[PDB]
Amino acid sequence: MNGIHDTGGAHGYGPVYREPNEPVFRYDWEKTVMSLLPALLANGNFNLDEFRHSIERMGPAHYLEGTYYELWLHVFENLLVEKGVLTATEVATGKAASGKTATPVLTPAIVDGLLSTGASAAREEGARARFAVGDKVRVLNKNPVGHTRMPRYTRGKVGTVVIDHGVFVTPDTAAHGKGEHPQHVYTVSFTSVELWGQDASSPKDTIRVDLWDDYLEPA
Amino acid sequence: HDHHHDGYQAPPEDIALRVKALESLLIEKGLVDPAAMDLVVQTYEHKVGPRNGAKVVAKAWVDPAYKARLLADGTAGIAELGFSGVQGEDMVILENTPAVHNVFVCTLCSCYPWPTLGLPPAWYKAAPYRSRMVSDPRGVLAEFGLVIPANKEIRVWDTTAELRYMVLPERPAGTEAYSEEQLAELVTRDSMIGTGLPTQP
Ligand SMILES: [Co+3]
Repeated sequence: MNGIHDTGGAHGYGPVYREPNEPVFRYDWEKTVMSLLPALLANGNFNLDEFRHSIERMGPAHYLEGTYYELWLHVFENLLVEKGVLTATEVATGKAASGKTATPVLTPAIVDGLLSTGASAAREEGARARFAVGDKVRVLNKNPVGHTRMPRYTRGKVGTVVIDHGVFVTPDTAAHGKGEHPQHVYTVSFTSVELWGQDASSPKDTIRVDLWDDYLEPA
Repeated sequence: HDHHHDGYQAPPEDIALRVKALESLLIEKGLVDPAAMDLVVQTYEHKVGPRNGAKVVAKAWVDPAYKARLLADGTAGIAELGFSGVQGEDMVILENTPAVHNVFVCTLCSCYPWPTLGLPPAWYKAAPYRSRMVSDPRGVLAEFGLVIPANKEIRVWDTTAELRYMVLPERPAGTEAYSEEQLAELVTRDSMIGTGLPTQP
């Protein structure tokens, strides 16, 4: 999705301001929002790819103006409705339609073990690797309206495979109920000049990006 | 000149009420357990943060065999010090050297190694850092007081997949015979993102 979240290479966002001595949570409401994510993922109410794409689909001004955990709050209020877990009315009123019909999967007894374990996207088997480290590759020019992880700034550009990480779930399909379609993910190295041109670049600098096998073709 | 889109802008005045309403709803429906949620918050407020990564770095500095294991398998390496899990399932450690300065970003969102660095600060997840780090890293680093030599390569890693990166910064000169603990005190969060260097004694 060619949305406002795809920031790489954009101008006009200004200085990187940083708060001195920033706490983990700057407001109490942020603690609630942050802790809801693992709870809802544990339920299987949605997967992380769907979660990312839900944020991608929010209004561009909303995305810009919202502080970080407002983006998450948006997902909970909207993706849960899209998935049929909550109704629009429940969300608007804050009042359940019919009592405690579910049971939380994330319980106090399993919090530590679940957070210490996580859920790797690595998979045992998937499409064979077409590329080896050292191969020159070009990123395909694709412009899906749905979820993808090839940033706009890389499309059509030529880089060098520098790491093959092995097999992983494909977010483009997993975000849209089309399965995991596991395939190789590579780190691909691009020169500053290749990405940004002669003027806007520095001779030494390189940008590495992690890209799925079928995002690429031989250069 | 207010903050507008740098991550530190003011939230809506009614945000806490909205959040409370959603929380009550999800609890009433039986979707979430508030006691478990409190444990998640305690975990990221008090238990998981950059002191973890700093221990990893200090150990790699004093123990070349550990450093080698860590660079070969980041996840297994950090697990040796008891660090693991959510948003660090598949870790890759980036060794800075006199020839290469590494730094990472997530241009598409906020991806960051929680088990060793904790939750990211607001600037890391905001558009100024995300947009500019892949195009003008030297200009961004300068804003942090860090000037990389012109002849030193900067490698910017965009965290676009489910690998998570952490930088193993270079050990400061003049720290002969420091214990792991004294070395760890020098290792800042910025030094492990690549946006700063370890404290110089
Ligand atoms: Co991200």
